[PDB]
Amino acid sequence: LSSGINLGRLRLAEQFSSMNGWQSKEDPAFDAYVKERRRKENYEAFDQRVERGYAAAAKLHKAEIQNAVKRRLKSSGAKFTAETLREMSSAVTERLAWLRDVWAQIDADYRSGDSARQETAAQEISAALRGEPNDYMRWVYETKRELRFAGPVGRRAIQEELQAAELPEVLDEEVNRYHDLKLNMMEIEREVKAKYGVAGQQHWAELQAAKDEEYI
Amino acid sequence: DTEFQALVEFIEGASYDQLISGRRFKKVYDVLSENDDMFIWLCHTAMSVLNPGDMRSRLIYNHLRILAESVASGEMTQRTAFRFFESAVRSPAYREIAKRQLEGGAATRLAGISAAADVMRRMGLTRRPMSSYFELYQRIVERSEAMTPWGFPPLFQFEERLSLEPRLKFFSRARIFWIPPTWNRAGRFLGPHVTLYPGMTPD
Amino acid sequence: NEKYEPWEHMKRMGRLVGTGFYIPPEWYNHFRMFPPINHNFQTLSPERVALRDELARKSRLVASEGMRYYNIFWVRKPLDTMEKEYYELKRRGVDHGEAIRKVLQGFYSGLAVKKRVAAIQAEEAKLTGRFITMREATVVLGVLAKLHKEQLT
Amino acid sequence: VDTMNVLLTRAARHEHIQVDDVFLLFDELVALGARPDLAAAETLHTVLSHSASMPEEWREARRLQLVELYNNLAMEEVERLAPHRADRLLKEQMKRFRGNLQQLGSGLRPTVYCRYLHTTHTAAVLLEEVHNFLWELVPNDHPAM
Amino acid sequence: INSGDQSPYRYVEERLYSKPSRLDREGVKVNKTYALQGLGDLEPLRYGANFGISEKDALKYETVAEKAKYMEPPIPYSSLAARKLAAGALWPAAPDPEGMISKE
Amino acid sequence: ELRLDLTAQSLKEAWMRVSGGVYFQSVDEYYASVDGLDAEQIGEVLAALFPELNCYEAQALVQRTLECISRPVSAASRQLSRTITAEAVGLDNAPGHYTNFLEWMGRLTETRAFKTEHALFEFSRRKFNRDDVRVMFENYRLMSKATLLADSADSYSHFYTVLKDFARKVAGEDSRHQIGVRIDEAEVDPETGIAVGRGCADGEKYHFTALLRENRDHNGII
Amino acid sequence: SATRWLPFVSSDLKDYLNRYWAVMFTVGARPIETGHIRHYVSWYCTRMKVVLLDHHVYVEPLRQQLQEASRTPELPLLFVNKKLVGTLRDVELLEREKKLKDVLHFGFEWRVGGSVAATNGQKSLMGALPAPYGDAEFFRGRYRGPPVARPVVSLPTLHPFAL
Repeated sequence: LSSGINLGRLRLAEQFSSMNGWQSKEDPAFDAYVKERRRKENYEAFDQRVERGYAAAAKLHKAEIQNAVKRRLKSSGAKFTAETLREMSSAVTERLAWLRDVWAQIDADYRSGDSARQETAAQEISAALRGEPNDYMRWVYETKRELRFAGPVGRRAIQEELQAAELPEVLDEEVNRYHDLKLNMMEIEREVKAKYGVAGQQHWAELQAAKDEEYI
Repeated sequence: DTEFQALVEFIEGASYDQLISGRRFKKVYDVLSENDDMFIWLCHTAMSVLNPGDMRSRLIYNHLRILAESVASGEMTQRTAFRFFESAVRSPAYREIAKRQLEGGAATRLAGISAAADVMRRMGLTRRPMSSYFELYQRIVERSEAMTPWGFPPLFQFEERLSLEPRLKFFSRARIFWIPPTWNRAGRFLGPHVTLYPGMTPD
Repeated sequence: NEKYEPWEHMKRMGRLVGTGFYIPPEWYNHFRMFPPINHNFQTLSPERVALRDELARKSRLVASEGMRYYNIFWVRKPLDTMEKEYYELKRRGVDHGEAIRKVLQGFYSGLAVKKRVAAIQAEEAKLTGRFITMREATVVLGVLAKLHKEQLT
Repeated sequence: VDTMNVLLTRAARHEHIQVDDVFLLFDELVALGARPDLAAAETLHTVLSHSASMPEEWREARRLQLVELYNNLAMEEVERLAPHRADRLLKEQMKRFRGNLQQLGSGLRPTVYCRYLHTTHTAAVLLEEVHNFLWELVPNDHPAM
Repeated sequence: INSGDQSPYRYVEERLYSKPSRLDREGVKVNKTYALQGLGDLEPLRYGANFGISEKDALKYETVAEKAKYMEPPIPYSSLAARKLAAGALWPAAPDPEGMISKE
Repeated sequence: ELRLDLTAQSLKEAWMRVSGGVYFQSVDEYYASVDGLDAEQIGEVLAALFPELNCYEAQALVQRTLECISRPVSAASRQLSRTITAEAVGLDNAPGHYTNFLEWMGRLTETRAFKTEHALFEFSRRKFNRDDVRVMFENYRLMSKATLLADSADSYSHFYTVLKDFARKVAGEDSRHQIGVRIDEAEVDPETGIAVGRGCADGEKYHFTALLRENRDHNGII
Repeated sequence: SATRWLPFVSSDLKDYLNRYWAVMFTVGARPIETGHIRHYVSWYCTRMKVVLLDHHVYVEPLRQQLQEASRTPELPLLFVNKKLVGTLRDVELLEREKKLKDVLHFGFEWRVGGSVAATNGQKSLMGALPAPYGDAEFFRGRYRGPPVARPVVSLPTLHPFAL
């Protein structure tokens, strides 16, 4: 079938066959395509460490949204249909767009030239690369739970304060997953022995005494 | 930084024992070789010999790219991925594309493996962010899948059976291969539980 | 073995996801859109050749056994003229064997005339004693060289 | 000498260095007990020919040092390759020393030639070196017999 | 390698290619360390970690026909296979030809 | 090689004197690999300033001037042409793409990460003795935990500090030194010129002490 | 099976190459050089067709065509995958360079630079990286390697064709 689409595919196949026919200043349509692609790439690219930190944070956010959908389907007992997959993919893509809009600021601060901006951006990149989660996400989960459990005056106050602050669309299952986690004992012990001194050690000793009394 | 932790525990153990033991070196040989960069480089060396203008090559390229991203994500195990790779490699279309690229003369597989190293750097398919270029240098300057004329490692598991028959001299002509137990004296430790392989001696 | 196959693995993953209590990985939906690649469902003209064979076989016996003439020069023009004489006789369409007889008689006449011309020129070159061919020249310069090698001994 | 060979090369290829500090480094290493060889001498000869911003008395001072250095290097390898009967190898070394000094606008000293001729073993190389000696004082466009 | 009242060739052969050696490589808790611990590219490709033959999966089969029936196909390529390909150690070098010289 | 690098460096800063300060290279002119001077402009300079200069030496000079303006000159593509031939990769009728790759791979070799990845490779191939491990122990103990965190922010700085001595060894005959026998100082009497040496055999039975002095009249005897 | 068994013979060289994987054209007067190629090919378990040119019906067609594929008039010649391997000086070179495995099995020769015959233990690069500015000879205190031993006199060989 010698048609327009087939002949176009044939000349495209013989064009990119060798190395010669597709280089710079040889074919104008491919040059315009690569010019538009490099034009978009000049605007929407980051620094390489910013891209690595964004990749780690995007992996964490994708895993957290998938865990939220798992928790919802585990609690409800329903099945994983194509509609839940569509919802999960839409939530993941909008969270990745929000993370791009967040990390644009970190890329701007890493490429600003000021000392404090670059050091805070390097701190954010090093926190993202080690796998340490954000405190902004903790504040977002806590204010979503407090928006859930407040009355209508407090609900209207939180909804009117945070209507212009571009907050991520967080499901209820993420807040429930953050809330239902047990707290670490040794981190609380380190905080109570760093914030308070020998009084903190005596308080932890009487706490362990109460623990061993409840063991009896 | 688990490889650096294995390196420093090797250093401290070998300085504590005042000798280079086998346990410590086996541990750091296992930590330095748990990376899945080998199969990703297999998929990308198979993708390098394709044609960016051909639609069938675009299908094979997207299939092997999805396969490499599935291995790098850890969602697909190694053996089923090797089955997918050997099914994509043994196809007559891929061998036809490799033969066309061989008969061309100004082949575009070097730019293929270079863009493959850049993609493995960008997508985070490696353990360290600049290890893909040294692995590219290792594939080029040594005998590997990059210097094969078809783009896969030259083992007989990645070649068709109709080409395996008239060349090689195997057990009987006209899967897993075993020694039949009529051979009671084959070697010193050779027996029926010892498998054999057509184009290599793994011993 | 066919029980470990990418199509069989894709079918197993599809009927595993179709329960609703298994979560599909990304490669399942990415292989539904990009399926694995399957191996299944895939001179001279001959009449002129025979003419030149017959004419060469019949001229070889005339020139070698018939004429005893081995130093023949420029044979391509007698062969092409008997070829074109055969084509001129095939224009009128007389016969096949009789045309070969007539072109062989013309070829014999041409070879005999060339032999007599060479004999006349050689006879007039030997009678006058003033002219000498190139083969006699190189054979003279070879035998005097060998006589000087005898003088070296 | 491997200290001096890698210091004279990789400082000449440095960007912000001055050419007198290369020769100041060479005077320090030869004062610290490093023998100059043919490799380090050619790098100083190249950095001298690529130095014209310095005054002409500085260029002639380092030219007389390089003439003395090539003459001492020629005398040292004559005494070193004499007992090995390496006159074919010593011929290519003296040809390299003749080529290095003719680019410097000078020639080998006759004290080096009188030592070189007394250690020759073949008569063909004996007559060829006085042939090179007579052609080193005159230019190549000179008439001859 | 310490011999221990044995020939060293047969001792290294027993420590490399015997059944308790490869089962100690797979992990069985045999008597005392029948396999060599630290080997780099000198380890045989039969007993690599990324290879497709594991004797712990093969101990539950009582017959060679059951091993040919139920076991998975082996993994073709590995990192040690890549190093042996780069070294050319996939097939041994041909010795001197003993077919036509003599039997001395 | 030293002639052409010093000639190319001479033309680079002479161009910087006449240009007058800054010179910024954008993305698109980097992709075309055009620096401030064209090959027509540099070849016009070498013909005008240098009278005695042949054809193949002049085009060799314009090759080094283009690469010295962009980066420092790295002699690595000449070595890569010997170990990697053209027909092995598949570029026989593309000499321009072959030489564009050889300097792309050559400048990728000279980095800190490439020397680090080669050292971690040779560490896995078992090419170290007990002497290499002991010096790596001293290089790790000199780093503190504050110094380690500054080096672990980069992916290769904490690896390279341990493997700095090992990367010098595995680099080949360019940087690995021989051990060599001991060369001590001469212990000679300044007044008599007598050096003393000892020799022993059978433990206690045969003990000898030799005094050695230089004879200038060539009548030496033992 | 479906057709009676017939010995294959042809007057063309490429009819032998398109039929068999490994073809060798020997003579009966050269028994040693064909026996070494028989040892090398059977070591890698490769099916081989040996054509003894003595008592053949198409000698002068085949002796002319072997002069065009290989410029030397040397017999025997090994032909693998419609290509020319060559005589014993070419087969022993691929065995020494560890290239005879992939030539016989897969029909291609490794174009990788560097030799794998001279190896110490396992094979790595160990200085294959390009040195800055060259100068591999001007380091006089460089690492020269282990001391290599050389024979004083040549021992008597067992056979003239022992190799």
